[PDB]
Amino acid sequence: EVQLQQSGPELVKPGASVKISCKASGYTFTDYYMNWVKQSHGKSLEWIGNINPNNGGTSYNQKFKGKATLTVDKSSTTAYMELRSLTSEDSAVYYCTRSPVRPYYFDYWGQGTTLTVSSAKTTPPSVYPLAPGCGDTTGSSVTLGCLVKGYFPESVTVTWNSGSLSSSVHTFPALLQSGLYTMSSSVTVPSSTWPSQTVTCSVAHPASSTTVDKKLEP
Amino acid sequence: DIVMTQSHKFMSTSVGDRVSITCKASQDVSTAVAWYQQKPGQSPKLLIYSASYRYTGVPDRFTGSGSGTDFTFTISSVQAEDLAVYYCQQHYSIPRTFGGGTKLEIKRADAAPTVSIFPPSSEQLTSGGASVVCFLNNFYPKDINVKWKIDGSERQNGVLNSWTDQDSKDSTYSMSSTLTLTKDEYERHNSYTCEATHKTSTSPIVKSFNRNEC
Amino acid sequence: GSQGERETWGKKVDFLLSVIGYAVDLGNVWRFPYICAQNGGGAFLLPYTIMAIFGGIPLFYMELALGQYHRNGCISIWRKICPIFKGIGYAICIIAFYIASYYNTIMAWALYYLISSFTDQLPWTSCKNSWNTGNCTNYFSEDNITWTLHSTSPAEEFYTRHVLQIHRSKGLQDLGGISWQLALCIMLIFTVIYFSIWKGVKTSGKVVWVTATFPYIALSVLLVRGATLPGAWRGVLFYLKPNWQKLLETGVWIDAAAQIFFSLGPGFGVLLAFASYNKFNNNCYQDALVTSVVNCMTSFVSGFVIFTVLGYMAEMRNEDVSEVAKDAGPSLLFITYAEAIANMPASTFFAIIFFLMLITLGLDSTFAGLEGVITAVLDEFPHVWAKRRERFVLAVVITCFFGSLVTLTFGGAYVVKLLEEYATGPAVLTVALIEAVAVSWFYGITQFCRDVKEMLGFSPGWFWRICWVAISPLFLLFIIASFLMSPPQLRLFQYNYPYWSIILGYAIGTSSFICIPTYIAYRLIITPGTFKERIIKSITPETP
Ligand SMILES: Ic1ccc([C@@H]2CCNC[C@H]2COc2ccc3c(c2)OCO3)cc1
Repeated sequence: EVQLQQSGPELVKPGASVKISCKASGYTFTDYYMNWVKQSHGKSLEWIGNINPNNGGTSYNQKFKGKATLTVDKSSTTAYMELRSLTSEDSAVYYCTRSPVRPYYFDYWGQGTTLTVSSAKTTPPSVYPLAPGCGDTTGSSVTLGCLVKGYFPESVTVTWNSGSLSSSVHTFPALLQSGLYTMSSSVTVPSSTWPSQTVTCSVAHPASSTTVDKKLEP
Repeated sequence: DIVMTQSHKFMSTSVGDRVSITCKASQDVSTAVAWYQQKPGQSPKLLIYSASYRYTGVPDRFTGSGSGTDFTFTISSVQAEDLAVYYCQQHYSIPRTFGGGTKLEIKRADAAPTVSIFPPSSEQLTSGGASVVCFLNNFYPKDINVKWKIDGSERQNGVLNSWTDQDSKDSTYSMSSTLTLTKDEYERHNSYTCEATHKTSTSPIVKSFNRNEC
Repeated sequence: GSQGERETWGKKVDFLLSVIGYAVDLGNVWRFPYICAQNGGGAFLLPYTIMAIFGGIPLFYMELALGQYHRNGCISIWRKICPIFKGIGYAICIIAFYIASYYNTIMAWALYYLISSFTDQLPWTSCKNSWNTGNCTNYFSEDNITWTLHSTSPAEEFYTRHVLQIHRSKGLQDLGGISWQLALCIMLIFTVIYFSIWKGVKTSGKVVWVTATFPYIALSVLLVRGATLPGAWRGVLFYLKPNWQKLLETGVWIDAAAQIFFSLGPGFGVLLAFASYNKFNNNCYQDALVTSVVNCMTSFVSGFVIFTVLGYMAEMRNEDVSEVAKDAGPSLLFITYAEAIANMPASTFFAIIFFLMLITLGLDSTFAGLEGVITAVLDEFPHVWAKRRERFVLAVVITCFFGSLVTLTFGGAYVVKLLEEYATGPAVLTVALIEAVAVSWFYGITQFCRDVKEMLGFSPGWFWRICWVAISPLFLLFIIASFLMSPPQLRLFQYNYPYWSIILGYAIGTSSFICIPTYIAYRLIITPGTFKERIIKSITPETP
């Protein structure tokens, strides 16, 4: 149906510029205002501005005037937002959301765009299999894990066997220290399919465009 | 401009209880308030527009009320998947502003933390590092003590506690206590032990393993 | 012998309500409330009065005093003051023409609405008409509606595709042809001014009894009506909320000065003509004073008349009245206000008195507008003219119809703006400056204080003296410089005017101005002597 596919995460050095796209689909693109909402980590939603796709009618917020520049293209039904003078405060998630003209609600949003403004080098993650020992008592279920150590920025994805299954996967948030992140993942799966079948965790780092897959071994 | 104030940053409720989040605006708004539901890790989802009207695709358990400045979002039958952070937003005056955000935490019965200790893998011992892990899964509430024991002594340097958010299925928190050490220090000690003190029981749960090729 | 002394007015109240009739118009109704609520709200009253006291009032009273004292036209009075500036009298004659091309077409719209308002079900309520598109979405229809960028309201559809038919023109480039309905409306207008001007000051002065008093009645009905509407305090809040920070902007003062000037309209020759037909013994200080204070307060209450209905309209919609009051111009009254009064009981009544009120507002002002020019030409070419008044009056009226034929087109509205912004404002400001400087500096403000001292019996205060010598020509100079420095890009109905419009505008702004430096060249070029000799005999008026 109505889909707003935004662009991927961006790691940009402070002081530079960055442009974010927003592919709209599933409705008459010229029939709705295209908005941009900023969401800082742990903060509330912040309205950046809107744009009329017909003529590029940008209506900004006084707080973002000269900070963001909204553009639009009808030939591909895609709205863009460009940001200059990047600081640590801009390291936030940005959404592009559709809205009618009245009443002005935000019915459909995008998945978000993680922006990290830091001069820290893109560090690839170290994937180490967190496997149970060989002396443990195998009960009705075994808990497994995979450790992701030392990466930047927070763009990372830990999957388990192409997403099948994952009805008991506990993913622990990443922690930042000395400019590098570190997280861990776990999965509770019964003992009647291990170690008979194959269980493998896949760690993907989009900012460094790397993907290391490690299989758990007791 | 308009200042939307949500005085209560957190609200505790249970599955099936009647919950209601408040929203205070700067001036008179008539009936121009929209309520959004942002689930952890998802985009904000529109639920209510113009104070009381529900948006399409929203279950009957979500309602809205209020007329003037103060507005209220009501859920009659809270489900495990209704766990989210709710925002209120005005839609009359330029610019459009939002509320501070009210996280709805679900209250349930106590649950015993399942503690599992993990020895450093061979790929990490190969790299020259060794991290002993201690997972604490499915417990309630969030308040829980985690104590480390390298060889019986409470280890405190290099310990990181990571609490996940509440669950959307059984409403059970889960945390990870990580004890990261070097390889040289790992091959000079054997049986690692991590214990957890929770309110479910007075005696902390003690877990141990051996370094000598398990 | 023969004519000799000029005629005299029929009563004091006729000329009081007559100059009030010139002063009060459409702009008083909607222009001032918009510019007021936009520039700092109620705080705008603080500079507006200053720009009144220091700027509008002195020019108003000076013009009026000269008019009643010298009893001459706009062209013949310069013969007896500063002959080289006689071209001023000509310039106004051209300026007025440009104004009469668009000012009455607006009254034609209000007239087309008025005759279209006699039906039990008003046309701009439903969408099942012969002019509505598929975008037309209206009320008494399913609730929950969520407006679209392409959607359009039945009032906007009616004003756009019917009374204007502006969708049938692409802009200034292609605007033809002519809408015969507005031609018949404006023809009826030129008729109703024809039977109110053709005889002279007696008929204008008698029609003014109705054309200047009824707007207060209609504004009173819509005032007490708009006040009883639910949630009307929003428009009043947005209308009078003080935002003193906007007063720090050097623009706002400029807006206030331009507003009070173009709402008192001194130095246009209309006050000269209206003042000429009065008693020499008759006081005029109180006259000018009260008349202005009426135009200003009338604007102040008109603000409520508009923003109460706009407040109710912002309550039925969703507030922040500024959004429902974004567009200033013909759309604030013909669309928003009409659509607002459509949802009220006995809507035929309020509609009839509203658009009838619009025509009633324009009528008196255009009476006076023509009155000044007619007096000027009759006094400048006597005996060669005055053979009949209906001849010259008929000529100028049919001339105004042919002048409005460019405005009766589909894109006529476009032209209306081009003529409303570019042509009148700079030139009128200029001629007011040159006129004020010529009466205060050339003729000498001392001899002027002697003329008023012979007029009212007492010399005008040192306040009026310093206002005429310095404060008033600086008041006009301010708006002149600020205008020339930042001419405005203008847009109407989702259509930005071409870059070259200003060029066209400047032509229409200067094609009327060419007469005064060329007349100074004609005077100084026609009488031989030396440059110092001929300009000294050309700056001093007739001795006998
Ligand atoms: I530039 C300019 C613009 C407006 C004004 C006056 C200001 C307030 N009072 C009415 C108005 C009178 O303006 C006219 C109206 C109709 C007319 C007319 C002149 O000439 C014949 O028909 C003065 C100068």
